[PDB]
Amino acid sequence: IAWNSNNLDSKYNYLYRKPFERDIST
Amino acid sequence: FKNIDGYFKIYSKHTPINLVRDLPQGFSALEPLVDLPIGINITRFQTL
Repeated sequence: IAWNSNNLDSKYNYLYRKPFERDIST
Repeated sequence: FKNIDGYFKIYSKHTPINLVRDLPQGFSALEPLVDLPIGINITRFQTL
């Protein structure tokens, strides 16, 4: 499920670089 | 202990033995006691 959050989140604090894996290190 | 698609699975079985040497010859089974959606991308371990 996905919806447009421009009026809720847009204002530079949403970063991005096995299934269901989270890789937090940098 | 298994760790597949983030779901980490723990089976076990607690059973009376009378031997001091090593694993006794016979048969018994281990029933799942816990799954955890850990999602950790794992390699190794260590006992306490």
